[PDB]
Amino acid sequence: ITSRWLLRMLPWVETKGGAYRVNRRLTFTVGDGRVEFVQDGSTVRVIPQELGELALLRDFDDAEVLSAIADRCVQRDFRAGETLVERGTAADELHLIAHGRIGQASAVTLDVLADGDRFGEHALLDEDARWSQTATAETSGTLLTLSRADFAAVVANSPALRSHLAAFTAADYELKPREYELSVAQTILRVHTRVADLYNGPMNQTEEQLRLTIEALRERQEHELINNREFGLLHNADFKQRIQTHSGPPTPDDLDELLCRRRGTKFFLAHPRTIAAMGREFNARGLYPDHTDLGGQQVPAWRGVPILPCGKIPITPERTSSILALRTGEEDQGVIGLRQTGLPDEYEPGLSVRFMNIDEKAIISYLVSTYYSAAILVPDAVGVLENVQIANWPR
Amino acid sequence: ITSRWLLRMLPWVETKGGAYRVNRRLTFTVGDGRVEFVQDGSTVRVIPQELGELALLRDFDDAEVLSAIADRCVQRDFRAGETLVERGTAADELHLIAHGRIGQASAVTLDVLADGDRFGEHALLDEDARWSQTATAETSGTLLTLSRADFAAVVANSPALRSHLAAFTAADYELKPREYELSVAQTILRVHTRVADLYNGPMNQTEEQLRLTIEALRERQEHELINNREFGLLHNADFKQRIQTHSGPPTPDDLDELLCRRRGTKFFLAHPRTIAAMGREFNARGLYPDHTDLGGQQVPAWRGVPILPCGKIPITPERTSSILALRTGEEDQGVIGLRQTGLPDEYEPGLSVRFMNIDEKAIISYLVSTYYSAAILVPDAVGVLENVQIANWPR
Amino acid sequence: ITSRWLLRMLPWVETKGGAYRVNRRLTFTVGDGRVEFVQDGSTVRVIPQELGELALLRDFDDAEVLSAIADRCVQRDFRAGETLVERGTAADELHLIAHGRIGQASAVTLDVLADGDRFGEHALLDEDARWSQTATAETSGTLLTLSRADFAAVVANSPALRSHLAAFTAADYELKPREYELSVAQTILRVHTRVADLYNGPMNQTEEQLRLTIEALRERQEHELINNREFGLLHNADFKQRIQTHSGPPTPDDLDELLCRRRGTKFFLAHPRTIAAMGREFNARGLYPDHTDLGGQQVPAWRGVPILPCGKIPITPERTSSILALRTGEEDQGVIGLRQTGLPDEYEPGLSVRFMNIDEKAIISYLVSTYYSAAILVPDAVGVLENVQIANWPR
Ligand SMILES: [Ca+2]
Ligand SMILES: [Ca+2]
Ligand SMILES: [Ca+2]
Repeated sequence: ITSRWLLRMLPWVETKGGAYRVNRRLTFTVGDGRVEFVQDGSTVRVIPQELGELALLRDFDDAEVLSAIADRCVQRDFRAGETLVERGTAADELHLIAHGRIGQASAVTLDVLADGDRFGEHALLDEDARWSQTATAETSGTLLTLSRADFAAVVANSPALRSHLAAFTAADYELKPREYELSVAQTILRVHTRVADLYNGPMNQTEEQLRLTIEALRERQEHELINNREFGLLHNADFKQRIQTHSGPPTPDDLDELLCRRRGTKFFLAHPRTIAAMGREFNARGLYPDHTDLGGQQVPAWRGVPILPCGKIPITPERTSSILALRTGEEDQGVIGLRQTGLPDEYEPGLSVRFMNIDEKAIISYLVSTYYSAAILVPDAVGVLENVQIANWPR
Repeated sequence: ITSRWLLRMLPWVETKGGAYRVNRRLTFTVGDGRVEFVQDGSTVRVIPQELGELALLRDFDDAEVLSAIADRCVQRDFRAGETLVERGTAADELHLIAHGRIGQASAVTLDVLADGDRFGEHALLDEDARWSQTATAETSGTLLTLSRADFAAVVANSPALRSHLAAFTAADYELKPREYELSVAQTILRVHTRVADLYNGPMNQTEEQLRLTIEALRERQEHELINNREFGLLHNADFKQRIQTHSGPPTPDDLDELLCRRRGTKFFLAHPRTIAAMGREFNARGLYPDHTDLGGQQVPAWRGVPILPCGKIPITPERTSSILALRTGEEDQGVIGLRQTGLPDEYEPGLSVRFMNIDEKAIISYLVSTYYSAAILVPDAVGVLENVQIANWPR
Repeated sequence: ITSRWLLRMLPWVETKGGAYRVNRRLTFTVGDGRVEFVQDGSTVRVIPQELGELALLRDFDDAEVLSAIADRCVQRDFRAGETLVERGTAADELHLIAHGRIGQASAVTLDVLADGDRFGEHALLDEDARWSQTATAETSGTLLTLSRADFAAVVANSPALRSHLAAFTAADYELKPREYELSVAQTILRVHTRVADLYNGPMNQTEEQLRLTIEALRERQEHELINNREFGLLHNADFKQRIQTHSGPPTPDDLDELLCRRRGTKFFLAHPRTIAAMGREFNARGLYPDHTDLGGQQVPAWRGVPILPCGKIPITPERTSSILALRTGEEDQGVIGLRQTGLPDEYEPGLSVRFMNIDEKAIISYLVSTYYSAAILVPDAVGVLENVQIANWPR
C-alpha cells in the first residue's frame, strides 16, 4: 500500500524466452598489487590471470592450471566485528580480500587490509606457518580462501607447475557473458464459492481480494529487487562502486563523492530514516537544497538529482543503513527491468491469473503470477554508500 | 515418428453411442469330422450343435443340454514345443483342437492333429483311461477342454441325457450378433506453468509437447490395432484363414496361396525384416516383381497387390514373423475402423484435449484422449501366414 | 566437370549466424550386454550411464564419478588386419568396441567381437593380468580404451567409489544438442591485369577462369560432403546403420537389407565401379531391374529407389568400396544441406567473389568463397554398406 518508486522509475524491457544476455568486459592489469574478481551477484571468483600476482605463482602462464587453481578456492562471508584468524593458531589458508576492511592487530594494530589485498602467502608453502596477527573484520564483506592441501594437489597434478615451482624456489581483455533468468512472484488466492456467488453485485470481494493479492505481489517484487542475492542492486553491485562514509553520518560530502564515481546519475534510493538523517546533516551544515519536479511531483534532491524513499532497504540493529545512487536506461548503459508481457491470460500487462481448480470444500483457487528480474548493463551504474549511521543527533 | 500405413489405409466409420453391431452367419454341417467354433477375438467356444459329432453324444438333440455342455468347457492356449499330455499319465480330459498343429508320438510318431480334431474321447466315459501317446505342440494355438467330472455332472442334471446315454451304451443356420465397444487411448500431459507463460512467443513448447503426445498416442493405436486380444487383426482373424508356410521362408508360392483364400485382397502387411526375406526369396527364384503407385507413392507389390511395411508386427525369438493379407471397405465386406468424431473439445477430428486442473506445484494437466476400434465384417477378410522364417540366407 | 548428384539432390536450408542446432534423443537400456556411445562425426565417447554394465562398476550411480570416468577414456582407430593385442603381453587396458569386427584367436579362434562388445575387464583390477588371446581386426573401426592407472586415480579421487568397490569386492532419456558450424571452401584467383584489360571483348578469360574456379570449388564441396571427418555421410553415420555384406559382392540381398533398416529411403550413392559390380550381380542372378525417371532423367533403380553414381566415394587398394542409402528432407527427418545465401557480394546465390588487392606485379587477386555443411536430423537417415568387393567377375 506504500509508494513504489523503484517499480515506477525503472524502465521495463521485454525478454524473449525468459532469458537475457549481457556482454561483460573485465579490464585488469597484472603487477599493480590488487587482485581483480568476477562477480555474479553474491557469488565471486578470482580471475585466473590475476592469480599470477602471487610471487609463488609468478611467471606461470598455463591457462589450464591457473583456471583449475582459481576453481578450487572457496568463498566465505564475514560480518562486522567477527574474528577470522587468531594469533598463535597455525596458518593453513591463503585469504584474498574481495570486499570489506579488516584491521590486523599484531603483538600493535599494524594496518587495515581492504578490497584486493592478500594475507596468508607464506602459509601456502611450509607447514610451520603460524598466525602472528589477529584479523578483525571492521566491515562485512567477502573473502576467497585457498587451502594449502588443494594447491599441493594441483601441483601434484601438473608436471609443468612442479618444474616452475622448483625453478622459482631456487591491460588484458577477458570476455564472459552473463545470463539472467526471469524470477517469478507467485501466489494462490483461495476464494470460497459462496463469496463468489453472492457478494458480486455492488462490489466484488473476489476482485478486492485480487487487488490486495496484486499489491502484496508488487511489494514482494520490490523487496526482491532490493534484497535478493542472485540479482538485486544491494548485492549485485560492483565491489569498486561500494564506498564507505568518511565519518559515519550521511554528510553532503559523502553524497558528492557518490555522485563523483559515475556519469549521469539518475536518482538516490534510501530509507526514510536515512532521508531524515541526511536532512539533519543539511540543517547542521546550514544549506537548504532545492527540490525538483518529476512527473509533476515535487521531490527533495541533491545537486538536482532527486532522492527517492524506499522502505525495503534494510536497517541493521546498529541503526546503520545504505544509500544507492543509480542511473536508469537502455540507450545509456544503466539498470533495466527485465519483464515479459503478453502472457496467455493477463489481468494486467505483466500479470497472469489462472483458474486452478475447485476443491471438495467448494473453495476456488486462482494462481496469480508475475515474472520479473533486474539487469545492470555496466559495472559503473549502481553505487552504494554503506554503514551510514542514521541515528545521529546534534548535541 | 515412423510411417503409419494401417492408420492411413483403413477406412474410418462413425459409430453412434460408442458401439457397433456386426451380424454373423456361421454355416456348419454335422458328420464331417471337424468341430466348428465361435470366435470372439481370442475367446473361443464350441458350437452346441457341432458338439454332437462326438459318438457318445450322437443323436442327442436337446438344445438346453447341448448349450450347457458347451458352456462348461475351458479354453487353454499352448505354445510351440510345449508338451500337453504325456504317455502313461491317466486320461481325464477331452481335448478339442481349435487352432495349431500337434504331433502325437506313440510308443512311433503316429500323425499330427490339426484344427477341428479331437483326442481324448474314451477318457470321458471310463476312469481306467490312460494316455498312450505324447502330444507335442509344434505350433502355438488354442484348445478346448471338457473334463470327465463336468460332463458327469451335466448327465446327473438332465434325465433325458441319462436315458439317451443308457440307450447308446447298449447346413445349419446359427445367427449370433457381435458387439464392438470403442477402446480409448488416453494420456495426461503435464506442462509446468512457467513453460506455458514464457516459452510461447516464437514457438510453443506446449504445442510441441502436445504433438509428441499425439504421435505417441497414434503409435499406441497402431500397436493395439495389430496386437490387441479382444479386437486386433492378428488375434481376431478366422482360424480357417490362418495358413502355415510350406517350407518356412516366405516363398512366392505362399503369397499366391495367401491371395487364393479371399477375393479382392487390398494389401499385405509385414515387418520390414519379413519384406527383406521376401525380397531374398524373389531374388533366389530369379523374378523381379513390379511396383505399383498408391496415392502418388510407389510401393513394392506382388501380383499388383501392394506390400506395406508395419513395424508393430512382433518378431519371435526364433526369428519367425507373420504376414497379413487384408481387404478394406464398407460396401465390400472387409475391415473397417470404428472411430467417433465430433468430440466436445477437439484439437483434431478424432482427438480430445481437455484441461484437467492445476496442481499446487503450478503444473497444468491436460487429458488427451482418442477413441478407436476395428471391425471385421466377414470372416474371409483377413488372412494370416504364420511361422514365416525371416532369418534365412542363401548358402 | 563431372555430374554432381549430391549437390543437386540434397535440399539446402538457410542457417542463421552460420550455425545450426539439432536435438538428439539417445535411448539406451542397461543390462543388455551392449554399451551405447555418443558419436559426433568421427569423435566418439561412452555414455556415462552405460558404463555401469561393467561388473566392477555395477550399482554405482553417482553421475559425477561416471561422467569423470567416461571423460578419461581415449579413442583409437584400427585398420583391417592390424593386430591390437598379442598373446603373452601383459594386459593393462580395457577395450570397448564401438565399431568393426575383431576376431580373437586363442592358443583356436574363439569368436569375433563386434560393436558394443568389451574385452579386458580383468586387466583393470589386478596387475598380474596377461593377454591369452590375439585380437586381429578383420574390419576397420574405432575402439575406446580405459587404462588401469586412470581408473585407479579416479578411485583415489572419490571416497564413494572406494567404498562401493570395497563392498563389491567382498529405457533412459539423455538429451544432448549437436551444434553444426558452416565450413568454408575458399580460393584465390590471380588474374593478370593485361588479361583483364585486353581479352575482354568477345569472351572474358577472366570470366572463364572464374567459372573453372567455381567448378573446382563445387568438386571440393562434394568431396568434403562425402569424406570429411567432422561432418560427412561416410563418417558421420550411426554405427548401427553401417552393415557388412554377407558375401562381399553387392548382391541384391544386400540392397534389400540396406532398404530394410530405414523408412522412405530416397536414393543410393555408389562409385561407378560399384554400380558395374551391382549390374554384374544382377546379370548373374538373372533379373533385370527397372529404371525410374527423376527430373525428366532416366536412371537405374532398385525397387524403385534410384541409384546415383558418385565418384567421390573412395576405392580402397583392396578394391572394396561402400554404398550409401539415404533419405533427404526437412519435414521428414533426413539429411539436409546447411548453406547461407544473401552474401554481401554474390556472383551466385551461394557464392561470394570479392576483389582483394592488386599486387606490385600488376596481378589482380579475387577471393571466391562458399559456405556449406551437412546435417543429419535423425540417426536412421543414412545407412552404409561397407567392404563391398567391386572386382569380382564370373568364373
Ligand atoms: Ca591486477
Ligand atoms: Ca461339423
Ligand atoms: Ca546398454
